[PDB]
Amino acid sequence: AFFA
Amino acid sequence: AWEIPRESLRLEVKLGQGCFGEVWMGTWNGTTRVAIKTLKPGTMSPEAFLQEAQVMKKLRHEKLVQLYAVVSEEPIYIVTEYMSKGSLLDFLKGEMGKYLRLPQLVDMAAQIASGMAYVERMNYVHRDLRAANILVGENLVCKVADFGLARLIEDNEYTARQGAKFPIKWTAPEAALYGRFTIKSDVWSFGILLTELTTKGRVPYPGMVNREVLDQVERGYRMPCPPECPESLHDLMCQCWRKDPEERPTFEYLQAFLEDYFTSTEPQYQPGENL
Repeated sequence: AFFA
Repeated sequence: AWEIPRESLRLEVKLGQGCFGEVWMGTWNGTTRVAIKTLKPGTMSPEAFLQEAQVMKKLRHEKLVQLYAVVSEEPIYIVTEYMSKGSLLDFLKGEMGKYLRLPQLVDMAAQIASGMAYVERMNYVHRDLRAANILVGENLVCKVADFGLARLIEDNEYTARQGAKFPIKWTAPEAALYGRFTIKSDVWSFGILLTELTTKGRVPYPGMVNREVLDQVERGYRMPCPPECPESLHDLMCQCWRKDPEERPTFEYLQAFLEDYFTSTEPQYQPGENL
């Protein structure tokens, strides 16, 4: 999500 | 209403970059250290985010990363409490991971279960529970983050639970085929999360590819017991991985089990090179  | 101005936020150092966004350490007014998560435009509708953000405001627990503020206008900014050690996946794969042993990892697992147990009590679904979305802070504190944002994603491949932007490896079969996401489906993800802990951040179903996993899981394949991992913990993983969701354990049971693991389950534990 933010850390693919 | 909990909206804030963009100029208030200063993005100082980039902690991570992801499929739908990136995360930054920052200052909220020059006084408050915060974590800023930014989403690429076209990820999700701002009205939908705000509607969901109302629910996110409702969710408060010490093992949940707490929402501070949002910026509705694209690119959407999510402002939350800062966690010093970054992602759980980052932490396990990091230098500190070598010093981590089974008591630490089970304790980290327990904290996650405690946050999810609250979510379980609150009749809420995370939809994407894994090490990437766990945040680690000082003194081995682990908190669950990014709950409720999986639903809001507008990506066409992601919606069909396909396309490698989707965490199929952590996803329960009933939630993969039919998209039925429950607290029970989260329990499945938690079992996979347990694999990440006991392997210190290894990708699940190693050697298999995202296409391969669903058929293998459907035909009853389950991940083997990890090295130096007690069979009793692995049995807990298998309970989470039961085909019938109803027979998978609750998060309340999980939290108590992990908390009491070394007195009730494995009193005769000895540390090894890895675990």
